[PDB]
Amino acid sequence: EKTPIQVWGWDYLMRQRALKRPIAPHLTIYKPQMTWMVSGLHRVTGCAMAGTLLIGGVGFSVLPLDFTTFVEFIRGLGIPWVILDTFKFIIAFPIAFHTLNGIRFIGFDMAKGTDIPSIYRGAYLVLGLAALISLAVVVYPRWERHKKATLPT
Amino acid sequence: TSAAVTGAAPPQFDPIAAEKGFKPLHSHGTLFKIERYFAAAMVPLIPAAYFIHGREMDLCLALALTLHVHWGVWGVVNDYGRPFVLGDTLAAAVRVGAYIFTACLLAGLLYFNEHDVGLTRAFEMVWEL
Amino acid sequence: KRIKTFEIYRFNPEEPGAKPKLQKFDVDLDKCGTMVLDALIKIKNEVDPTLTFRRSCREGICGSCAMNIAGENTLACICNIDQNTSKTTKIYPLPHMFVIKDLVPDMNLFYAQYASIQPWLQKKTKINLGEKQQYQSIKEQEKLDGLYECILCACCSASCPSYWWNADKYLGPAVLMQAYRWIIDSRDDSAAERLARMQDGFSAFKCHTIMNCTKTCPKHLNPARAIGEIKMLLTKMKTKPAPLPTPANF
Amino acid sequence: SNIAQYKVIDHAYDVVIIGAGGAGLRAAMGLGEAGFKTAVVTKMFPTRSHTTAAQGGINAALGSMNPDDWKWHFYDTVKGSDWLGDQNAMHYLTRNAVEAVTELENFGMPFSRTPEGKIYQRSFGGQSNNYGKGGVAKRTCCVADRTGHSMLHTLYGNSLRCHCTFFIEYFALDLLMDKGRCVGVIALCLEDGTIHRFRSKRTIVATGGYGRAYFSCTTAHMNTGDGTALATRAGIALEDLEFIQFHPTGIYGVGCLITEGSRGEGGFLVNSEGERFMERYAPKAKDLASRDVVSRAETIEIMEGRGVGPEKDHIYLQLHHLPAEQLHQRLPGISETAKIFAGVDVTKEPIPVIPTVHYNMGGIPTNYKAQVIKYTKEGGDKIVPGLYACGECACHSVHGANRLGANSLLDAVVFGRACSINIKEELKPDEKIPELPEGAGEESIANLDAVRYANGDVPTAELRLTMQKTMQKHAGVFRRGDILAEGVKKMMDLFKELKRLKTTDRSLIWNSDLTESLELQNLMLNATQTIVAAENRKESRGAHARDDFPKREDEYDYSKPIEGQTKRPFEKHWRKHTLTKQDPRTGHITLDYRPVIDKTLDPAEVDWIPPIIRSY
Ligand SMILES: Cc1cc2nc3c(=O)[nH]c(=O)nc-3n(C[C@H](O)[C@H](O)[C@H](O)COP(=O)(O)OP(=O)(O)OC[C@H]3O[C@@H](n4cnc5c(N)ncnc54)[C@H](O)[C@@H]3O)c2cc1C
Ligand code: HEM
Ligand SMILES: COC1=C(OC)C(=O)C(CC=C(C)C)=C(C)C1=O
Ligand code: SF4
Ligand code: F3S
Ligand code: FES
Repeated sequence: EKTPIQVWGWDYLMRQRALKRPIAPHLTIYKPQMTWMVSGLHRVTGCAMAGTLLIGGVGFSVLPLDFTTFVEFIRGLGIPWVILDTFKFIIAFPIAFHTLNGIRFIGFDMAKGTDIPSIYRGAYLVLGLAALISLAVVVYPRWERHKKATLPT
Repeated sequence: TSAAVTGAAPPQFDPIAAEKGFKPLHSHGTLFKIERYFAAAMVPLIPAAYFIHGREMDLCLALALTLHVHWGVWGVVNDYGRPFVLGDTLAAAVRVGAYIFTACLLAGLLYFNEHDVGLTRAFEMVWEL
Repeated sequence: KRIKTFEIYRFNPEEPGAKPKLQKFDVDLDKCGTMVLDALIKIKNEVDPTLTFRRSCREGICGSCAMNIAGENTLACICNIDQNTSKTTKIYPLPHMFVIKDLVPDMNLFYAQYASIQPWLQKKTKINLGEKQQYQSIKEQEKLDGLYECILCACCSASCPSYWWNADKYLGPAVLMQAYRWIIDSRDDSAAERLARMQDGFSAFKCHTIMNCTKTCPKHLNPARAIGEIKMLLTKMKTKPAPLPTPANF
Repeated sequence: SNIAQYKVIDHAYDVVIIGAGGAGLRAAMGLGEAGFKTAVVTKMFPTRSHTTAAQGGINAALGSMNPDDWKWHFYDTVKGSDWLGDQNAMHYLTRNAVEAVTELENFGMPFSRTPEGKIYQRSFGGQSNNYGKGGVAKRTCCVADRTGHSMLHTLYGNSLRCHCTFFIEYFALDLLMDKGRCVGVIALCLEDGTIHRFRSKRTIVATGGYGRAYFSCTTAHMNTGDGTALATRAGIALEDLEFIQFHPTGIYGVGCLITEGSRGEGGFLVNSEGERFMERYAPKAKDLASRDVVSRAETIEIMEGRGVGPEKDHIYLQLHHLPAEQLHQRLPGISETAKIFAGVDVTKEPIPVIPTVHYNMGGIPTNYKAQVIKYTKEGGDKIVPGLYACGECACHSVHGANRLGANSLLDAVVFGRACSINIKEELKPDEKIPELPEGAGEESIANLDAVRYANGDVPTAELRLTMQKTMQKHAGVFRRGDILAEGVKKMMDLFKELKRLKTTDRSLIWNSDLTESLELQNLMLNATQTIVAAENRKESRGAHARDDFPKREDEYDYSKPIEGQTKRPFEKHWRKHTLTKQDPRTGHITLDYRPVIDKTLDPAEVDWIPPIIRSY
């Protein structure tokens, strides 16, 4: 059930489609800026994760394959540790990012930090902490594994 | 020549007319409030699930992600799947499809917790590589 | 000579099977004013009189010349030409608006939505019109700064992807801030009813804090904040204060 | 209609307002809420109108800052008008100024405020207390540096609750006349090329000014004088067109207004030898003298090599001595405009400025009830049935020979409102919407088509530019009999070149080549009538200053004592309104002269103000 202005708004669109008028370009011409790129990223990541939990939870459910065989499969491939830790950093970033940036947005929802320097600072903070926390959570067990492999006792 | 036809007022939203026959759409915002608090609640939940693992966390990730992704996908559907672009029935269809998404997401998550390693362990094993 | 090149979106509806195009125009930067609008006027006047666009003021107050320049939504009349002559500057209409011709977009949904908020002073106990001034403190009317300045140019609304997708249902940043403007006005009695008009899930709540509106506003205003403020009010996390009382002398 | 085909659409309204600035919207409100079926025709969306650029304020004796009397404001208006103003109309203006402004606030206009919570008021050029005797007034009610923007947005929004029906981006072509009566308006719709005829009992002209007839002005590109051209084309003589306000401080290179509020707040002018020269030109009122006076002083300083900057051809407005807290609360608009157009921080540096074309006290003549008039020596003032006019396009005449700052937004609202008051009072349900004559509007379309397809060898933009340059040179701050007479030659030739017009865009949809070519047709009428009137006026009064007739020529010599002299007859003094009557085809202009109305509306309320030597 729409408001009166939403009803009018809808008749406008039909009126404009009936008039065969073009739509002025947007995405493909609007300058990329750290405002909407990051909203981009927040939505891509949020969805890319939601999607992964669907392809996975239903994938491994519906398929004969089990997750343990899938892990051994990829280990059997003999991939270099660096590329494996990159795939790991790539799994972490969307969780670190979307999580951090999601509190920034709840700020915005409460009219907080909405000025331009704040907008732009909190963007770097969020963007940079995420890159940090992800690199932390991946390089930490691998550094402390190479310890165990050679640590005297 | 001016042998012409009688015209009509151009299309104009009279907002006092509109106020005769409209009773406020029941509010949203109550729902918007819980959406956001919920997201806040999920803030500690994620660092916790870095440390504490096992089957009872797997259930909390499962409920909380499902219910959060529900609202998350409802927003993206109502953005890119609009009547103007899709037609009315196809748009109601992708709307319904958002419900299919939530329901299948849970059923797939519950299954994986209950007949496979589960969420926390699954992460451990890729990380151990 | 310092010859600057502009790529300017064209569209001529009266030609059949007509499609939009880009058109390149060269302009001697020393035969021309320092603002983009000057170049547009030059071109119209010398090269191509079919070049079509809105303008009126010359000082960035009317809001007629709103368009997209170097990718950003701004005013041509106060937007400096980038004198880097090697680079071409792209000039498109406000994004995602239906176009009538060249840089001139159909603007009537925007206006309609403006009327939707009832942008006029409402007093619950009716007052005799000429008789006296309503009381209002400085600090109260100072709440209107950042708000009453809006020239209704639509740069912000045409930057908001939420608005790009749902113009029919989402009121957009320009109109919402003017919704807010009549909400936090102490002299206005109908605060709750203004909110009631945009309670639903689309009108204000389709704002996804993308923050393009505040970034692009050529009058350096902040609609994003006014929207948060509506979200706080609308989720009952705040309320409008009450009018400070009118001293009995006054 | 001869080459192409035109879709004509007919409408039927009680009243039709041409224009949606302050004046037009105000009429629209009163009429709307008084139940009338009201059409608003405007060639741009109403917010874009020039009222929106207004900065400094709107005058009314509120007494927010100190005591005040509406009579002291009536006085100041009349002295400002250099006794060419009509006192009935100046009375009605100032009597109503307090109600009109309070109405604005009550409509929701967000005026800046005092600590007592009343409407803030600043000082402004040309105003005083105690009938000239007292000090500088504080009558000028503001919303900072953007009074016109607030006022226009308030009037627009409030128009939204009075069921007026807006026809936006509709370009008005002619009044629809039928044996001396106006029965509506014919216009072109920019969106879809349609031609529209509006039948209406009443028609109100509220189209604004013709500042764009000069090379440099503060006005909008849309100030093309279409409204006064509408009246010319309808067989109506215009009034006092030679009286052109040069606001003292426009920005030097660019034309952009800097408000008189700058000076009202404590800014002053400075020349090359560092002097606050306005102490010499106006010892009492200094940089707050009347606009005609202040622009002259400035112009002389240039001529006599005190001009400032590289070419020593402008002067400096100095605010940097004022505190930034005050510069921000009281002049944010200009602070920013100063930065953008002149690269100036106003807390540290001064703004390059120069007098600039700004207002038009001239226009369509009306009685005090805003009803358009024609005038013969023998029959006097005859109203034009069906037709009212207000705002800058009008000449009531509340400004006479020099408009006083903050009296315009004022005049627009007061006589905008007057228009609706005066129509509710007189127009009665008895009288029904007039039928249109056969062929009504056919000549207007014919002109449109002719212009639309114009073949010739002079493009509409060139002819305009030479009009604007001719005019800047010959009809500027200081005029002279020869320069004027040469000016008129070059101008009636440009009127001739009009038949050699080239247009190019042949569309009907949003063709602004076409409309700007109609705007040049419209501007030329205004310009020619402006300059011939100027050339003929062998006196100096208000804005209009003749180097070769430097004295003001009244029915007496008001420097001497009155009793003992004999009254000069009408034909040798110049205390009288100019009337220009122009044939649109040929361009031939003829002149008559109509007596000033000296009596107020009511002697028991206020006594008229006999002429005196004008000094600040
Ligand atoms: C920069 C600046 C600052 C000013 N500041 C002040 C101030 O501070 N205080 C003050 O008292 N005065 C000020 N003035 C003077 C004052 O603002 C104007 O004279 C006044 O606003 C005129 O209002 P109006 O309604 O008569 O016409 P405008 O506001 O000019 O509007 C004219 C209307 O007529 C319409 N129109 C014109 N031609 C056509 C056509 N052919 N068809 C259809 N519609 C048409 C236009 O579209 C527009 O809606 C200022 C002027 C300027 C330029
Ligand atoms: C851990 C803390 C998290 C917080 C605080 C959080 C917070 C938020 C917030 C506030 C939004 C609304 C933003 C908007 O409207 O654009 C949002 C959207 C979303 N979130 Fe999360 N989130 C978190 C984790 C996750 C996770 C793990 C997923 C995994 C699938 C997810 C998926 C989504 C999706 C799909 C959306 C919709 C995105 C959009 O509409 O652009 N979120 N989140
Ligand atoms: C999340 O905010 C954003 C959108 O939704 C509101 C978009 O649609 C888009 C563009 C469209 C797609 C399909 C990515 C961008 C870039 C964006 O940042
Ligand atoms: S807010 Fe800034 S951008 Fe949005 S309309 Fe008002 S002015 Fe134009
Ligand atoms: S760009 Fe759009 S979604 Fe929100 S804060 Fe600004 S309105
Ligand atoms: S011409 Fe009005 S803001 Fe550009």
